[PDB]
Amino acid sequence: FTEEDFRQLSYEQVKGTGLANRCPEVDGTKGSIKIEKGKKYKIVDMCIEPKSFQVEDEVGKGKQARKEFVDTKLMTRATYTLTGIEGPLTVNANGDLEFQEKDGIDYAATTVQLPGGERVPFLFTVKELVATAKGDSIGSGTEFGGEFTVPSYRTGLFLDPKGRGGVTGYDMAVALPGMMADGAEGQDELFKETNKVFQVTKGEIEMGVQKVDPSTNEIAGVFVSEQLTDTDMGAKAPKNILLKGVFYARIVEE
Amino acid sequence: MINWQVIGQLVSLAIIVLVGPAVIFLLAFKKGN
Amino acid sequence: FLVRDQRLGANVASAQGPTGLGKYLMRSPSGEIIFGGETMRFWDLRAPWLEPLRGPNGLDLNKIKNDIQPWQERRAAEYMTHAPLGSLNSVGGVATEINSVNYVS
Amino acid sequence: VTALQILVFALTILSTILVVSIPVILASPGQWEQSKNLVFTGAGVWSGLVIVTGLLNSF
Amino acid sequence: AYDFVSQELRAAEDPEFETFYTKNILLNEGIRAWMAAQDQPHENFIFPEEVLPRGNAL
Amino acid sequence: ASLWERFCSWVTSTENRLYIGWFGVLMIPTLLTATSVFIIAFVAAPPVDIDGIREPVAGSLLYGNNIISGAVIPSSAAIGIHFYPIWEAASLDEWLYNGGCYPLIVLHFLLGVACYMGREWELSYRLGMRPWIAVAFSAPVAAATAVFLIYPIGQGSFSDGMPLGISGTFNFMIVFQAEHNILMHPFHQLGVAGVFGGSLFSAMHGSLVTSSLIRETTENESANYGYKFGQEEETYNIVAAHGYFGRLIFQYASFNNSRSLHFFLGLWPVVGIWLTSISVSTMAFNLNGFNFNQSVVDSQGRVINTWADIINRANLGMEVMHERNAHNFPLDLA
Amino acid sequence: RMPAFFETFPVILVDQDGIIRADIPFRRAESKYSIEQVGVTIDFYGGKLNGQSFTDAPTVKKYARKAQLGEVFEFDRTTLESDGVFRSSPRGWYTFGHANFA
Amino acid sequence: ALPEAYSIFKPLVDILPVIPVFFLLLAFVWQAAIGFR
Amino acid sequence: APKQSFFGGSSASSPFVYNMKQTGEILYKPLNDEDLQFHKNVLEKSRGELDRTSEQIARKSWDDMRGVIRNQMYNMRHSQLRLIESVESAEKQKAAKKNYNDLKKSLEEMDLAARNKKQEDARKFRASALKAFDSFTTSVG
Amino acid sequence: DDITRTIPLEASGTTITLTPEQVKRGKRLFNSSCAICHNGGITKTNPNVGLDPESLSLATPPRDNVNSLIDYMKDPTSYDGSESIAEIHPSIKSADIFPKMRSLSDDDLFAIAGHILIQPKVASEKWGGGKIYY
Amino acid sequence: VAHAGIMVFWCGAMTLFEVAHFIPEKPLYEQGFILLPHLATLGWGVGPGGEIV
Amino acid sequence: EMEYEGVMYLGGSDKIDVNNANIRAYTKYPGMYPNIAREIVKNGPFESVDDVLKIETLTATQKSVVEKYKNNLIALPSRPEYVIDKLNNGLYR
Ligand code: CLA
Ligand SMILES: CCCCCCCCCCCCCCCCCC(=O)OC[C@H](CO[C@@H]1O[C@H](CO)[C@H](O)[C@H](O)[C@H]1O)OC(=O)CCCCCCCCCCCCCCCCC
Ligand SMILES: CCCCCCCCCCCCCCCC(=O)OC[C@H](COP(=O)(O)OC[C@@H](O)CO)OC(=O)CCCCCCCCCCCCCCC
Ligand code: HEM
Ligand SMILES: CC1=C(/C=C/C(C)=C/C=C/C(C)=C/C=C/C=C(C)/C=C/C=C(C)/C=C/C2=C(C)CCCC2(C)C)C(C)(C)CCC1
Ligand SMILES: CC1=C(/C=C/C(C)=C/C=C\C(C)=C/C=C/C=C(C)/C=C\C=C(C)\C=C\C2=C(C)CCCC2(C)C)C(C)(C)CCC1
Ligand code: OEX
Ligand SMILES: [Cl-]
Ligand SMILES: [Fe+3]
Repeated sequence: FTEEDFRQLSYEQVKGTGLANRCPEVDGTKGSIKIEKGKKYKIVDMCIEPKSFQVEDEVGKGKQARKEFVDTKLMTRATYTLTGIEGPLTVNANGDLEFQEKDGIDYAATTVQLPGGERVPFLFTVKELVATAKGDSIGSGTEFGGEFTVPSYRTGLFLDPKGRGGVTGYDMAVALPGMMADGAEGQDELFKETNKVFQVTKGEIEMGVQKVDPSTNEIAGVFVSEQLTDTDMGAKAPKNILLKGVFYARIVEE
Repeated sequence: MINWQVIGQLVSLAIIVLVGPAVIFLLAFKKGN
Repeated sequence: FLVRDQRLGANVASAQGPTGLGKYLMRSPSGEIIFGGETMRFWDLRAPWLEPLRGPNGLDLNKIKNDIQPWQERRAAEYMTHAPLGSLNSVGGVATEINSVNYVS
Repeated sequence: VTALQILVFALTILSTILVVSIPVILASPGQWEQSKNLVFTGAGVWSGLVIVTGLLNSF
Repeated sequence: AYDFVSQELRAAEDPEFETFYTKNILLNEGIRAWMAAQDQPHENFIFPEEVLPRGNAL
Repeated sequence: ASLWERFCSWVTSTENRLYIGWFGVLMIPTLLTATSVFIIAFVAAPPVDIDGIREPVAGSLLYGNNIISGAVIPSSAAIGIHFYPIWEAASLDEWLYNGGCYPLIVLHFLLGVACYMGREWELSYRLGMRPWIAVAFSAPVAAATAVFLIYPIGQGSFSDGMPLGISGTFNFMIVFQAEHNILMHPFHQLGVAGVFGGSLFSAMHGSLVTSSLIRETTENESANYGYKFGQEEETYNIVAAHGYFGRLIFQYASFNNSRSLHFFLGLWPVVGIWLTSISVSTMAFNLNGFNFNQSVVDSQGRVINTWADIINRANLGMEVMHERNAHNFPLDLA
Repeated sequence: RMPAFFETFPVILVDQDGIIRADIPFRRAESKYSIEQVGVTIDFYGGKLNGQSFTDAPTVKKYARKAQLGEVFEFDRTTLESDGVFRSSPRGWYTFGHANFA
Repeated sequence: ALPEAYSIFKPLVDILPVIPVFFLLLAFVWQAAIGFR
Repeated sequence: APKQSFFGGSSASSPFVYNMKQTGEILYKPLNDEDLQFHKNVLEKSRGELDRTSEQIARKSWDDMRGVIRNQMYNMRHSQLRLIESVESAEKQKAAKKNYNDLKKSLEEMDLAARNKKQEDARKFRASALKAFDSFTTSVG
Repeated sequence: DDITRTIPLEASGTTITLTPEQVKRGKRLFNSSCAICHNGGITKTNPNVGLDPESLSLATPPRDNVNSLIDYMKDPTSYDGSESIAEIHPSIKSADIFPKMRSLSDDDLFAIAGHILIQPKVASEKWGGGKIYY
Repeated sequence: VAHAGIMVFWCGAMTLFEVAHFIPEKPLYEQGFILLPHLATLGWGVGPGGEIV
Repeated sequence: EMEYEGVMYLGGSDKIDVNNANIRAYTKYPGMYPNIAREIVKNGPFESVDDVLKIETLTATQKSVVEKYKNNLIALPSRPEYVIDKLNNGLYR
């Protein structure tokens, strides 16, 4: 399942089968990709697919126990991978070969379900990724790694079930007008579920190439991503999530 | 400034309504059916 | 509106829509790149003015970004305004529109 | 040509007499055993005038 | 019989609790705020376009 | 005498307590799995992402939800009208998040009342009588097809169908009259004249029977004990109840043929609910109601509002506030 | 002030002609005039806050929403565990009982 | 529009679709004239 | 007394078009120089898209080369229709009418060799439709 | 009523008087050629530029007069005068791509553009505002 | 066959009713045409791009 | 948030405040909306008011059109809740 095996399929036989989100393999070893210090370069078509969503939960929480990442089950659909996360690679920090984020489907809003019935939603993204790797050659090793800022799950113009919001919306629990009619120390101050905070946190990734091809078709490797989850615009505390799947990319010479 | 269309649309409607009960009105008159 | 906000200079993917999902471009339940919004229920559309923009995995993000030729913006702006939504007295609208057009599809 | 115009106008005049006076003549107690080819003459000139209107439409 | 006070305390104390009853309350504040300038014109309701409860994008 | 004919004469036997005929081989297992999923998902279903916008709605009895708020929530709008059974899910709780319980109830309930309607034919064949009580049940079956199947067919997803709950039906009606104007549709107009008219003629015909009973009873005991069941004679003077109502309006406004009277009871609500079930299904393909918005204009061209505009200010207010973050573009499904 | 017929009312400020001047809007983006745009100042008079005037724009919106209920009052609601929705008087409960019995 | 010879007959073909409604209503006229026998 | 009108008499509310005929001239000329240059402009564009189809046959990606013959070239049969009803003589018009018909026939046989995934058959229907495109342009001048 | 239909002709304030016929001609031709995209002054496919009295004035040719609107339908531009939005908008220049512009004269472009300026004089808050003034 | 006559008489009279109110600048769907799109699907009169001549 | 002190700059006045103002707030100034405010919401001026006149990929006649309305622009600290809906905003007429 490479790129050249996937482009020959028609849309009428890919649609529905669950093969349209499958991060294509790119067979190959004993190769390298040279990145010149003067020539321009770009990653394109950077498909990233996770597997085995795992949310860090506490088991003892007093003392003498870790925070073991409990395995969850996926809850939305097969909507979880990312497609086409192109960006310029030709910047060179004293050697390191970094690529910054440009565009594409950076994010995918999926929910997973912990044991206990609680569904945590999260925003699996690689937006503002700046991943550096030691060296100038690419292939069979050379692990990238950098920080991405996630945005919050809901935006500012997401209205609540009671019509409250950050950018838009009511600024009081308007179905309880007698609690608003208090003047001193009781004037819906119990709720700071009302003041919605679009807060932005950061997440880390580390990806290995794990295969190469000297013409194109860069990695078909693996990645490990640590990340926070949805905070409900500043209502509940976020959990840590650990994602570990398969990414794939393609370097073109620019 | 004469309309000349709904004159023609309603003088032909008067022809049409004088077809259906012009069969039955002659047939009631002549004892047929 | 994927065309119009791309013509205002937005990266039209990574939209960050209001519910957290895709505003313009989204992912299908089977994993295809589809249009986001309320129109994700009509994701199985095969239409001859957008099927020159579908690759094998749904809508191609490269063919949308460059080859988005203005006969398609003619057919999109016509078919949006000529939607099958009318009245019994032939008023074209979303059923709260004032009457200035007689159009039911 | 306007000679076609009075031909099809003569068709709608003749078929107005045909569509009224055919079911009058059939469903009278008389007038059908007597006048079969009063109808088929009138149906013959109706089907005759359509053919005359038909290939004059080519010219 | 307007509201269930058990579920208005809960939906104010949980911003992800939603039911069709809680969706029915927001539909009533759409009716009472849009029709009020036209239904009762003696009151002179001069609600601007920014303060009446709209949803998103329409 | 065959091994099948001895089974085939048990299914079509009228000696059972409930008739279990050949339409009852389909409606008994389909309604019992539309009951066993409805009773469980009303009590203990998890919250359901109805709109596909990753905001779940919690409509079961465990999650709060007193029974004038709980509902079996419709499916996800990301699913749409796609066939979503249990075996096409990755897990059973992933099937519950997208609202899989709503097509499992409503495709078995609709196939169950379609074979209730054939079973209502079927006992009218084995008992030897006129069979058109299947036709009178075709007015609720079409009306249960209109809100549950044909409105999800025309309007796209299964989320636009009626939620299986009491407060879900009131949410379905407000969202319908926002976008389709059912109140000013002339076929829903006939249906409420077959609903008020059917409720009139129930209170009219049921009154004139019970006000003209011949006294086969005493004074202190109940009146209903004077009709011995299975008797031959009529228990009420039809000629006196006709002579009552012929004095009320006038003499020839009342049926002293009790068969044409009772057919008029079976014609006025059944044709009216046939015209409602059409209207919701023709509004499913967005042939909406009447739109007399801004029709009355004066000589200067200034818009004079009529009574259809104050309906429209209600219709617009429940248009901007339904689906409060599910819209990204200015026109609703245009 | 909100009338008795409503249940939720937008907190619009009017002058003595009926014209608006500030509205504390529902949509903050492209709001033409708000509480902190035109900068309204509260000058309290009488009661517990006799002479306390403040122009802080967050604290003006607090006593703006309360004063559409008619008058501001300090409520002790840790006694009966009050839930925050307005009940009805015995004037209005008698009339429910007596116009339905009659 | 119509062909230019037949353009005068445009008031004639405006009510010709209404004739199948009149054929249903002709059967009630013919039944009433014979006396619904 | 209300100003009432019976079946005409065109006031502001009369829905009749027996009045209100056009007075001035039709200011859109039906076939002028500015859009005929635009039809020549899209023939520069459409010939580059059928030239571009050769690398996607060699890459064996079908939904590009079944889609790029509909992407920019959707207004190709309309513009090839407008060019052949622009020429003056009739016997030169037959030469442009025939290879416009031999273009269309060649083009969809490339589409029938695109859905059937026939790389060896689509490359000859591409080159036959290519030289019929160049045979069209010196037939129309 | 309708005594004053005194819309401006071009810049520096020369006006014109429309007449009753050019207004029934204008409203019947604004409908079914424009009003499926402009139902009350809004633009349905580009709603942040419409047919307001304010938003037509804030263009690089200000379109609050009829002579800049006759030049609009003969040759359309964008909202800042740089590009020429003609392949995505119907006009006399692009009447091959848009068949509705093929038959109407120059004398009823004056009737159509007379209707764009009359409508804020009789329907002032409603013309160009959205559904809030419906 | 009286009733098969009135099916064809509807198809005769409605198709003459559609082409009388034709107005060639508008498309087929902007005029409520219901039998002329059935005949343009069969390729009578339709040109390239969808317009008809 | 519930309280935000920079709401009078987002439209409905002068002083657009380019950092978190919407794209359709430039409609009220002529010669400003379609493509000259492409480069005000893309590669935006997060430094000062006069960083928008030292911006590149503008024509020199576009740079003079900003100079007519230099006092109708400020620079605010960029809030992340308004940068996300800088291009669409969910606000159509
Ligand atoms: C006085 C006002 C008034 C009145 C009389 C009505 C009357 C009606 N409305 Mg209406 N409506 C009104 C105001 C009104 N409306 C307003 C103001 C609005 C706008 C908010 C609406 C919006 C509206 C909508 C949107 C719809 C209606 C519909 C209807 C019809 C519902 C009855 C029906 O057909 O069910 C028929 C019966 C059924 C559907 C029941 C089916 C029963 C199945 C077959 C079996 C039962 C299973 C059961 C579980 C078994 C029992 C268990 C056993 C153990 C006992 C009826 C004509 C509906 C309609 O006509 O189409 C359906 C519809 O969709 N109305
Ligand atoms: C689901 C199908 C089931 C059957 C449903 C159909 C039958 C139901 C009855 C509906 C039909 C009623 C009669 C037809 C009315 C429309 C005719 C019409 O005027 O066209 C209206 C059209 C209007 O023409 C319009 O023109 C425009 C051009 O600018 C556009 O092209 C429009 O598309 C076009 O519709 O043509 C006319 O104006 C003809 C007027 C002629 C005047 C006399 C007509 C008399 C017709 C009624 C006679 C009485 C019969 C009524 C029924 C009696 C029992 C109640
Ligand atoms: C005709 C008589 C049929 C038998 C009696 C009917 C019993 C009715 C049972 C109640 C409804 C149960 C609904 C399922 C409720 C449901 O949703 O279950 C779903 C359930 C959940 O699957 P999981 O989520 O565990 O999937 C596993 C994965 O998660 C592992 O990674 O699947 C099962 O565990 C198996 C259940 C069916 C096993 C059935 C037995 C299969 C053998 C078939 C034999 C055929 C021959 C029969 C001869 C006639
Ligand atoms: C009688 C015909 C029409 C008139 C008088 C008319 C008038 C106008 C005017 C004056 C503008 C403003 C141009 C500008 O300020 O840059 C405009 C904009 C627009 N019109 Fe029309 N119009 C007509 C037909 C149509 C139709 C049928 C459509 C739908 C396809 C349409 C789509 C648009 C669009 C999209 C814009 C916005 C342009 C942009 O965003 O830059 N117009 N119209
Ligand atoms: C050339 C032309 C024309 C003309 C045409 C014509 C002239 C035609 C004729 C036509 C006709 C002439 C037709 C007819 C038809 C008929 C029919 C189709 C009938 C049917 C019948 C029925 C259906 C009956 C029934 C019944 C019976 C059997 C008995 C009793 C009851 C009833 C009555 C129901 C025009 C000018 C327009 C235009 C142009 C073209
Ligand atoms: C093609 C054409 C034609 C033909 C036509 C036709 C074919 C017709 C038919 C038919 C018809 C046209 C019929 C009629 C009908 C009539 C009427 C007139 C209606 C209605 C009536 C009524 C409705 C009444 C009723 C009643 C009675 C009496 C009984 C009971 C009661 C009531 C009231 C219900 C012609 C030749 C002219 C020429 C031109 C064109
Ligand atoms: O979700 Mn139930 O719903 Ca009657 O719409 Mn379309 O999708 Mn939503 O909308 Mn507006
Ligand atoms: Cl949407
Ligand atoms: Fe009785």
